[PDB]
Amino acid sequence: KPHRYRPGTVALREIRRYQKSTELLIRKLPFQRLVREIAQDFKTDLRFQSSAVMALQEASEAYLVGLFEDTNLCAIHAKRVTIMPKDIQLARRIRGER
Amino acid sequence: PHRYRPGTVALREIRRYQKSTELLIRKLPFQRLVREIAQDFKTDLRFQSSAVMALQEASEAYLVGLFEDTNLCAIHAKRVTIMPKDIQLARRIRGER
Amino acid sequence: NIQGITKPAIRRLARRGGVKRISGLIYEETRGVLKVFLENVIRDAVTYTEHAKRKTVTAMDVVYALKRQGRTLYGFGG
Amino acid sequence: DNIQGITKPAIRRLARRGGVKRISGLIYEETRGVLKVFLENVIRDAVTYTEHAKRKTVTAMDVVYALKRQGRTLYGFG
Amino acid sequence: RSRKESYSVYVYKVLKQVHPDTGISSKAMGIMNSFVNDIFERIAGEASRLAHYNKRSTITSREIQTAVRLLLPGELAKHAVSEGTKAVTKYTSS
Amino acid sequence: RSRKESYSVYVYKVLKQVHPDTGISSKAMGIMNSFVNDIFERIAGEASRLAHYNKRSTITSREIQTAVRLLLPGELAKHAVSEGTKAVTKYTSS
Amino acid sequence: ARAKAKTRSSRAGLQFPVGRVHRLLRKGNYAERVGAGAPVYLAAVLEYLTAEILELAGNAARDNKKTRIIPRHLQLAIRNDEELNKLLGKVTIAQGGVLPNIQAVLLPK
Amino acid sequence: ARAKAKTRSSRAGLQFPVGRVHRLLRKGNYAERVGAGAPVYLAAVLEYLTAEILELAGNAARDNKKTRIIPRHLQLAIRNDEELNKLLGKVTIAQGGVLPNIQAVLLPK
DNA sequence: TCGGATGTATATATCTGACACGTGCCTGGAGACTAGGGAGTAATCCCCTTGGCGGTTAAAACGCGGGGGACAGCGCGTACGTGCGTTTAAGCGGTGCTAGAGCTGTCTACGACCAATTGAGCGGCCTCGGCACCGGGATTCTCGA
DNA sequence: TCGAGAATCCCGGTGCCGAGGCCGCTCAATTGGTCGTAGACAGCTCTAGCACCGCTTAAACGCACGTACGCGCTGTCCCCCGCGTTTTAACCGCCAAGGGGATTACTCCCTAGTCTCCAGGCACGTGTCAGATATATACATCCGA
Repeated sequence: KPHRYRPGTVALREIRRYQKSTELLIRKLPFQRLVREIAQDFKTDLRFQSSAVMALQEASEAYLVGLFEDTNLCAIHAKRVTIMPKDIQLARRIRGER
Repeated sequence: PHRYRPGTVALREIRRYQKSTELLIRKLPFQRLVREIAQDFKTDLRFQSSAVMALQEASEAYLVGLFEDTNLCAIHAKRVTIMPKDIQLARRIRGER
Repeated sequence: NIQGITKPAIRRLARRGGVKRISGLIYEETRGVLKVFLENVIRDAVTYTEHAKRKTVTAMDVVYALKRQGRTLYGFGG
Repeated sequence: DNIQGITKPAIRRLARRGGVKRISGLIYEETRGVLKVFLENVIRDAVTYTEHAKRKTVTAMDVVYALKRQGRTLYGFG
Repeated sequence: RSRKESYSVYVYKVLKQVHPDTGISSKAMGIMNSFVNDIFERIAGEASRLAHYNKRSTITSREIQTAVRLLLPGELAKHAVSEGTKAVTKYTSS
Repeated sequence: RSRKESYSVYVYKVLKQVHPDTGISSKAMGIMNSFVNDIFERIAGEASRLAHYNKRSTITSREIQTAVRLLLPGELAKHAVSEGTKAVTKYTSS
Repeated sequence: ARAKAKTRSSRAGLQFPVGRVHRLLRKGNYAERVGAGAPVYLAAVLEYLTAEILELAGNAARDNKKTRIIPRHLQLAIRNDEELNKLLGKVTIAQGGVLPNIQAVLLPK
Repeated sequence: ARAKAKTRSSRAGLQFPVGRVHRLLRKGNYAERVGAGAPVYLAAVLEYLTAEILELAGNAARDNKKTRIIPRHLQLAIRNDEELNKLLGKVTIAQGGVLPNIQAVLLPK
């Protein structure tokens, strides 16, 4: 009979793995394409330095990680362990972004 | 006896107090509290009359906003009563703790 | 003197905030939070008063102290 | 259609660093919209700085100034 | 006895153009004064930072325009830019 | 070719005093440069506003001390004030 | 012979003062030198914002059968607009109050 | 006969530069004139804060068997304190990561 | 569904004090002139950004099975809302004293500015050891009978 | 409470590229005088902040009852997690072209600083009308039979 872990074990293993490293977690080329697509709506034929895209990606990852940290607190307050769109909405409303 | 049901007078008071603009705390106790807190930083201090008014206005506005956030947390928990844990969650998300 | 902030006053503030039912342990927490906020503002106000070499605290000092913490107040000079 | 380059595994890695144990299936579409709004806000200010400087290239300093203007100071790029 | 200055005259003159039959109280006048001073400080500080960034030593209408574009949201920015451009053009024309 | 300036030498001198056998990398050195610039700008702005409030035209050590007290929390402010006072006394002794 | 004086506001077609703005810019430690069109631009922008706020406040005051304007009217005008509430989102107006708002779940069945 | 030169930092007993800080204050449009002791005071404060942060970062670096200091060590030193964490609360550090933290409700029974 | 009870909106009359407006005056803004450097434009150089091509392979996408977590429902009990009778202290008015804020006039030390002079800090080279990677074995945590 | 399996930890060796030190040199910081104003100190005038006493009444306090809301326990089902297989595109290395960022001269128009002169805006005093306040309806909303 094959070996299987119970649900939740590998999730905690990944939490421990990623809370210890410091590397980026999104793909460079798709992120660059997205930045260049967004930039077209304000000016045409723009150029980007190499370090500008790195700075943008760093800021974006930090922002999303903080947002998820607050969403988890909302979900636990509701007596749950699964996060939800309403949790994200409540966190943003209290932070004042909406 | 003409008892109103629980919750009617509370809504009436909400409607009454969201329409006026006056202060809701007593001025002499607030002044005494301000002086007592101030005496720890320096002795023999005097206050202008408008300084205490500014302090009271800021305090009331801050408390009203905090209660507004607490209500949303309590509703999110599928309740209608507010508890200290709601205030704690609101302050933690706002970043004051 | 913190006990001079009464349960009816806290109830009025909560009604203006828009709440319907209040638990019995809210009042002590509210008093503590108010005390912390007042200490934080008054410390900076007294620092401004001391720098100008005065014995009186003024509305200008209170307004500056509020502005330093992202709580700008209109209606008292500036 | 470049917002689809941000994939479900990457969103899951970000959540795992945030400390989330279970995720529902409707989170990803919401996260994409949040990111789009944030990026639009920062990039518009960066382009405004570039246009005032009369350049055709966005630099790292423009991004740093744009982030600082929004209360999001960043270290290590200039 | 030293004398103070405010924007009360100009606020009243503006109000009499949009509502010729309305008055104002002292508290409202003070609030409007605070509003004007705060917006002035915001715009001036942003223009100063721009001049420092670009290694210039003069504050000009280009700096004011960029500061307005950075600070005001949406249609307010467009209308403010139009008003400023028209005023400068009229001033130069005379 | 223009040449630029930074605080790397002074940061290195400080490091060799508290840890005589530890090095540092370039990314960390850049982070330290950003830290020093940020704190400098904060304190200078606070002192400028104080001097403007008191209707003065000079920035002095008293203004710097008050700005430090307003900006730093708790024990950090006390230690910084002591360090600054000792440095000024030693400089004025010679 | 010297020609009759003519204020800068009159030749700019404005109601806010240009000379006072110029003086405040010069004595505010913002730069080493100040150009000639900057006060005109700044005055025009300030006047436009004042006019917008005053129009909204006057409408609010007339809605509830009053002749004068009070801080309650100013607060209502500011909070009911979408861009002004974004511009002044960290500002407290004394003697202003709050907007009427009750959540849907609290109303009686 | 001009006497031998002597730096102001040497007279103050400091490692950070005083003349450069004086020039930066003069050319930053902060005030009309600058006193003589202000650069000395400011340099002393900056040196103190740098020394504190570096001591903590070096302890963090030695804790994990390294000789050099890296952004991860800087982040750990800043976040594990209480006052530096409050002073640098709205700041993002590149290549720093986060503090290990798991909620107790999520742990297995 | 309806009558009884209670709270709230509306109209009329009467007072009162704050707003809107003249009036005198004084200082700050405008008109006219001069001088010097900040910035606008043209020309040149070389760096760094963009585009293409191929190979390897790690990550992404898809399908299946099952277990546990979300959610609706029911029941019990106690905590908070509402109303009434007694007590306490805030608000208002008026007297009275002096501490300290605000302004003015003298005078002197300190910061700005300019001209010689020299050493500290930056850019450009080299070079060796701290760390990154690989492979092998040891120990630990999880899961089912 | 124990065995089997998968994952993580420890350790010895190799190799390379980035931190760390040295050299020339040029520009910014130091030293020595001179000058004019900003700020420090004393003296005086008068605002306003503090302290007290009597009284009227509106708010606070305390108690009793009951109802509705919070919270625990059960059961169902469906959705999200873990794992194996196939597919796709990200990543690295290397070539090639040229757009544009950056620096150097040259010249001129715009802004700072002075001086004279006058009108805009501030302090102050005065009268009346908008709004506050009391009383009497009239009407809308809740609650139990």
